[PDB]
Amino acid sequence: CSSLSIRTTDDKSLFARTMDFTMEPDSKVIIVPRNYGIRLLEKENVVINNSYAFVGMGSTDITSPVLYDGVNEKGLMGAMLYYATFATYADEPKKGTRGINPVYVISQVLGNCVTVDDVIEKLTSYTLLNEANIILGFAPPLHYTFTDASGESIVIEPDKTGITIHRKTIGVMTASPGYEWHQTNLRAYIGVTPNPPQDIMMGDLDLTPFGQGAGGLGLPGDFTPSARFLRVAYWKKYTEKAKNETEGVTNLFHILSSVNIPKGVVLTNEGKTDYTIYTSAMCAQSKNYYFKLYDNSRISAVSLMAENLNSQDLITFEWDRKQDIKQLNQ
Amino acid sequence: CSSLSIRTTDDKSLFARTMDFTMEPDSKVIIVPRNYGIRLLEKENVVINNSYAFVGMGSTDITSPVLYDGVNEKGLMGAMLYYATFATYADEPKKGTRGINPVYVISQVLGNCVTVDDVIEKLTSYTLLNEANIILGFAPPLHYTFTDASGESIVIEPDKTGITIHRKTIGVMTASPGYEWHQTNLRAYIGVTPNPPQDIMMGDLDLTPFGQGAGGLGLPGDFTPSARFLRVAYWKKYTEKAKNETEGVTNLFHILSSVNIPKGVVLTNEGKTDYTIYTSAMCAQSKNYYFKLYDNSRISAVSLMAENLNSQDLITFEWDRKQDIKQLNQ
Amino acid sequence: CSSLSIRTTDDKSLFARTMDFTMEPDSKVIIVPRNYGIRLLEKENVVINNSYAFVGMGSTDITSPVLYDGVNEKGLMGAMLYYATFATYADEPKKGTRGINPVYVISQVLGNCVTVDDVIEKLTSYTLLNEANIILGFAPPLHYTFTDASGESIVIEPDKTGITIHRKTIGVMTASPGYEWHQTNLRAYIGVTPNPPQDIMMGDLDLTPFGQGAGGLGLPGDFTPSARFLRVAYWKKYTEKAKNETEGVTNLFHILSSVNIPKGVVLTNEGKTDYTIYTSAMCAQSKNYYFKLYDNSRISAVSLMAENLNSQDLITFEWDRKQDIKQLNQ
Amino acid sequence: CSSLSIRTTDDKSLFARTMDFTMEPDSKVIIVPRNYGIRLLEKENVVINNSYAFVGMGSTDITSPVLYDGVNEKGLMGAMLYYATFATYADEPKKGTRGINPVYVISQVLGNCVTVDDVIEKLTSYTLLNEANIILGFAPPLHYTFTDASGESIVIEPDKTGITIHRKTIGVMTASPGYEWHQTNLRAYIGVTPNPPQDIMMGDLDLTPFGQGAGGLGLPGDFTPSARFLRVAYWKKYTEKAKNETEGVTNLFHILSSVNIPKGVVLTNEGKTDYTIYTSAMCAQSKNYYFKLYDNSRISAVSLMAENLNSQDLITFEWDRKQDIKQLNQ
Ligand SMILES: [Cl-]
Ligand SMILES: [Cl-]
Ligand SMILES: [Cl-]
Ligand SMILES: [Cl-]
Repeated sequence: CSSLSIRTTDDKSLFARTMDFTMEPDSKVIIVPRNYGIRLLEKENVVINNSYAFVGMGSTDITSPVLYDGVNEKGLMGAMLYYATFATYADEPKKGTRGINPVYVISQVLGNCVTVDDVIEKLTSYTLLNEANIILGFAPPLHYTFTDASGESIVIEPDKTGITIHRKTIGVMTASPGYEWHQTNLRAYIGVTPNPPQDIMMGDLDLTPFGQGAGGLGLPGDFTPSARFLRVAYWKKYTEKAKNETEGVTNLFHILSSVNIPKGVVLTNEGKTDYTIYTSAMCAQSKNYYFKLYDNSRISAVSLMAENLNSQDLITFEWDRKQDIKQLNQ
Repeated sequence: CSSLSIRTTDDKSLFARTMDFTMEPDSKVIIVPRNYGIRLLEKENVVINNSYAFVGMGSTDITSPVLYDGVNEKGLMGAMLYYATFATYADEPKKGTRGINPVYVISQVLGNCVTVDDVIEKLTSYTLLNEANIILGFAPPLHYTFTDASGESIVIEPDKTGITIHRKTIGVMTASPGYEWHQTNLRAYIGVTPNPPQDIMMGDLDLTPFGQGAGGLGLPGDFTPSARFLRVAYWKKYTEKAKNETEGVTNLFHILSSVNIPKGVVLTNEGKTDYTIYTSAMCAQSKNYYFKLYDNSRISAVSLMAENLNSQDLITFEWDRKQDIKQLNQ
Repeated sequence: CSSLSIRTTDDKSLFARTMDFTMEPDSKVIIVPRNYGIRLLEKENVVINNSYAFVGMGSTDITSPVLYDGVNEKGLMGAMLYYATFATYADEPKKGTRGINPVYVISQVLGNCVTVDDVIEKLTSYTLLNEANIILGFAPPLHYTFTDASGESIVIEPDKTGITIHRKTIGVMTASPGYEWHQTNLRAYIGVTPNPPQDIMMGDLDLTPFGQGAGGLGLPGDFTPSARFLRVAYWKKYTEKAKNETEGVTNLFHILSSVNIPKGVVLTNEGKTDYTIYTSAMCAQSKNYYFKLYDNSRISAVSLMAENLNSQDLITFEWDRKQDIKQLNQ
Repeated sequence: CSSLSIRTTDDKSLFARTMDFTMEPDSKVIIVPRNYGIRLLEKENVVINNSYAFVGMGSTDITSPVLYDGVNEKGLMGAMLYYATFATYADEPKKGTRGINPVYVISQVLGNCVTVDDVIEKLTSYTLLNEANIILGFAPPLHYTFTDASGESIVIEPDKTGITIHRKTIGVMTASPGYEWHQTNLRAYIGVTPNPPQDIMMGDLDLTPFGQGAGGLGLPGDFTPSARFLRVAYWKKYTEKAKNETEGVTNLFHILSSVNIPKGVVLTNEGKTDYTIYTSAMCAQSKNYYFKLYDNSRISAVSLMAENLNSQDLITFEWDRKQDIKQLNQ
């Protein structure tokens, strides 16, 4: 997975992510209303009544809704992404905390926090535990990003030493290694720019670029988390600023096209195809959630505030996996 | 620009391209009917009557329709793409030939040819001339690709030495240098694969990848024509085969996502933004033409055979530059 | 600069480094005998008596010899290397420590320590201070590597948070960033191997490498400290094991050939050439010190033990900057 | 193998090469005197009298001396390097030519040519034949480079279409593909320079290089022939001009250190180590021949003109594989 946030010229914060994985568990757009109640652990029936309604992509396959990303009615945005070989969870909670299953972190935070500081305060009351789930069969190795209405972003990483918080980050996150490593890695690529290099001579030979784009020489094109981070970060820096919410969604999806993974192009060590199942964006000020799918390029949108946020039940929207082609003539 | 063709499992041939440029002159989908007539040179009133109707993207700003790419009623597909520093044209026709403006080549070929052999045979009675056009102010440096209904592809390059023809190619083309150079460059990257490298040790340190995608190590991520050719070619090789026409369009657009250029990421030496204006695909068997735009992710389609192919006038369809977002609620 | 250690199959440990800089202050091979004495600070009179004799490259331009690298009579080896933007020193010593000038660290450690644990204990007794020196005009930003006769290596980095010690490392060190960063970066390159990739097809086209060496695709060739680290580490991994001390020296100099910088190839932002001034190797068991220079490919050697270890003066050997070409005929 | 020529400030031309191979057939420095005579073919009796004496590295294991590279008494320099998958030889000579074994081309040309013009005229008189030899057991795939005393260089490549000649080249040659391919590939890397990139911001984060060297971002560091060509060419361009013959040798060897392959680092698909067996340089004006070996960094020199050029027998000099270490103690 890959993710970033941007700010528009009309003072709106937007966040977007690709979800890259090897299977499509039954996933849909889920609106969780206020006071629905969300479990902390799947093997215990302790429930936190959530203050806030929120909308995002997720699964209803276990006891409480598992949100992969989303935005709440107070403009807080966030996502869980993979963090293989780095994520570390405890067997028992630390003194003064309750255990939480890593897959309920987004649902719990979007249900209960407004600012990135709220999020940091909230997570001190919990210890992530090594609790499995039936969709995957194991606890996935995860890390977490949040962006609030102000545009401030944070990264939360369950490292071997404990929870590592990174404040006021560049608003880009992919997978392993840790955020500091990628932030440092950025420095090796500062020569990657939009501008062409000057012509040179070798002897009596004039040498000029083949066409355009030679300013990017040195940027990698593979789909490793470190390469994905570089592409999302550099193209976030150089893509034109979005003037409004629509341009924000459009631009986010253009930046993420450089990390969109076709089926077959990346295989796991077991030969499973790891691909971009969907791409989503969300806006803190409007509380609109947008998505497109591997099989459908047409962006769909769900407005959180359009619904009865005191509903008794979840409100869900199913994926349309048919390429939604506008016929201009028969 | 970047382009490729694929074959589906149900025996269809499709071809697609991105159009990368610094300005958007009035462009639209054009159907040219049979017996419309296409000029050879913009300054002379000699026309060739076209045997075949065709559809594609182009301009109606000069005397005859200028098609950037398209498919004809007999399944022939093709496109003109940039070829800077290589394209060479003459001031006067070679003896035995007529001159032709480089921008009229796709129109003439789609109007009169069925097979890739037909195209090769057809281009021998013409010399490309350095005639300007009002759309750009100069003759753009171009080379040409064609794929016929059988899936065979050719590249035609106006080199300093004369027209260079490559037959039965890999069905990928971007910009400069010439096709043999890119086909040779492929060999340097055969280690770019979907599969992860094996873990190693250094002393007592075990070293494993950060996540997935490390089989791609070495593939460049910049937008030079050589890097674009590599990415299209390798992702064409490893993306899952399309089962049908709709999977074809979807897969073509996923492979081209890797060479989709966001505005601001590539600047020319004049400071102009070079970005992916549209992405199109077309199918030899159905004669359907499909496109999406920088500002509009939803794919539209025009069927050539749905129209009156003996119509007197061009039939056109205008771009919809609004992001066509499906609203799932209210 | 770049550095590594290796172990031979006859149980010897060797260490080598390049010295890359923009000018050559008066440098030479220095033997410091036992009980000679070394200052901790230029501005204070305290002289620490050294228990052990040592040899290495260094300067005699300040009060006590400054060794850039070397080996002592107990087989402890070490070197100081650049650490730009990371090294940070204090104005005053911490409670219960003595201040030390960064450039006197190698002289103090070689003079008084045998194992890497000894080095770690010795350093707790000191605080590195921001004291300048006359050779450069400022306190240079440095980090340190040591390798004892057992072949265990450590890295000591004066970070913003305090002294960071890395134990039992891979025995490679260049410049910034920190050792943990580079050791993590190794993981992105585990696909760099001696073995060629298998042939592939694209359609009917068979693709095979140009020659040999394609297993290394992905490895960077520039002279940045991260690129230098990767090349030293991967080439350390795959270069044939040395069977004796002479092969050990030979192999070290071959591995470092991949990070040997010709004059003019790397300029600072003032346009000064940063080049490899010398390359040195040393062996814990023999106490031999070997070196070649930019202008002289012939390796020269100095034996520590051959000299009077109780000498009452330094013993120095001057550089021969003339290419030492053996004339095979008149 | 890798090769280049340079011109000194004092107007001397020098040429150098590495020899990279998987085995070391008995090789030495050979002076071939005038009128010694060189076979064209092993299976036919004709010996061609050589007008000129020459010196270089080679083999005496077959009928006539086989020189791998060398310089003649009129200042012509040249070498044969590998050209896998591209070299194409005939079964019979073309009408009007004599057949020649590919391994005898250097001896015949050095024995009889002065200028690159002469070399071209000479090669038009031959057809390279698919004749084997008892050193390898097969006709090795080869291509050839020559530099005359004026400093003009040519490349001669036995392609499938016939001999291809490239005149006044940049004075760099490695292995496959053909010279025009590599010369075009140089254009993709014109952004590889000695100078650092400017610092950038990302949000509030200031990004600066780790150290020095970041102008080189993009240059590959693997040992394939295309990567070796880029490193030799770019470092020939930016390495300071050699002021005299001795600096010329030193600089050539520094440039070639970037393509010096340690044993173990490159294996063939038959698991053989391909490594740099020797590195040689030669000077057209002095007719001095210089070399170092994998196991001995000290350069030896042979002067052609010092010998009796009308001697009846070869004059040879054996390799000294012992690392020739200057012992400084006394
Ligand atoms: Cl281009
Ligand atoms: Cl990943
Ligand atoms: Cl090779
Ligand atoms: Cl550095």
